[PDB]
Amino acid sequence: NGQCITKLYVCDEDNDCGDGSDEQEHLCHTPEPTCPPHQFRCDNGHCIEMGTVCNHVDDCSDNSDEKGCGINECQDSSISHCDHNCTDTITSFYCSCLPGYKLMSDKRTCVDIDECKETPQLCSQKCENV
Amino acid sequence: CDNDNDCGDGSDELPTVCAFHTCRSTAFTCANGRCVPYHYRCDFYNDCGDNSDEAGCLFRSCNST
Ligand SMILES: *[C@@H]1O[C@H](CO)[C@@H](O)[C@H](O)[C@H]1NC(C)=O
Ligand SMILES: *[C@@H]1O[C@H](CO)[C@@H](O)[C@H](O)[C@H]1NC(C)=O
Ligand SMILES: *[C@@H]1O[C@H](CO)[C@H](O)[C@H](O)[C@H]1NC(C)=O
Ligand SMILES: *[C@@H]1O[C@H](CO)[C@H](O)[C@H](O)[C@H]1NC(C)=O
Ligand SMILES: *[C@@H]1O[C@H](CO)[C@H](O)[C@H](O)[C@H]1NC(C)=O
Ligand SMILES: [Ca+2]
Ligand SMILES: [Ca+2]
Ligand SMILES: [Ca+2]
Ligand SMILES: [Ca+2]
Ligand SMILES: [Ca+2]
Repeated sequence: NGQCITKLYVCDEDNDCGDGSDEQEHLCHTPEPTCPPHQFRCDNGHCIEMGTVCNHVDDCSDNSDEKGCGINECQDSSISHCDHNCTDTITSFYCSCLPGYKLMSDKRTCVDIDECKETPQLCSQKCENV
Repeated sequence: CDNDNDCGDGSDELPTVCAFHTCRSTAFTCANGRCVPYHYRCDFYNDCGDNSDEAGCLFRSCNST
């Protein structure tokens, strides 16, 4: 819009520039990068054709492509000691908590969101966590 | 020498080829003659055969900070 704002203002969740150029999503946030949808991404920043992931040959620099293919972790309680729900993947698995709960860095434990503290605007007068 | 019967009837893993085998020294070494990168050790996956890669470790797995 033809305005100058201090660099700190450029991304702080406030429309200091009235056009809303400041706070633009492409400026303030970076989408997780991916690769063609016909492909696959290992842990390292590498992308390979998906058929290769289970070909018994190590593709990723960390050899993590072939590791998961043989295990249905949700059926194996030892690895999948998840608290609410588990889903298999051709490599590894993912774990998720019920609505109203959040997941912890072990990617298996679940904990209760204090919705009042995390989002006070939910209730117009008073909020109580359950 | 990955300790798998890849060549049909186990012909690739025979002692007369694998007997003196060793693997890149930075990788972990496992009781059954199989090697996985050291970080693989004790990550709840039995990447090596049986359980000797996981066996004996305390599974401390959370951000103590
Ligand atoms: C997730 O786990 C909870 C608790 O065990 C269960 O009530 C719910 O049905 C599960 N959902 C799915 C989709 O497996
Ligand atoms: C704990 O999490 C913070 C981010 O919340 C991270 O910066 C830190 O490296 C983590 N520490 C450990 C020991 O995992
Ligand atoms: C975009 O994501 C990368 C990691 O993939 C970095 O965290 C980077 O700091 C992000 N950039 C912005 C502007 O948030
Ligand atoms: C993943 O990222 C690539 C490179 O940016 C492409 O944009 C691709 O379309 C993306 N796919 C997904 C899943 O968003
Ligand atoms: C394997 O390790 C042994 C030690 O027992 C020797 O260093 C030998 O030269 C190694 N051979 C290779 C290159 O695997
Ligand atoms: Ca701003
Ligand atoms: Ca592969
Ligand atoms: Ca899996
Ligand atoms: Ca073999
Ligand atoms: Ca392991």
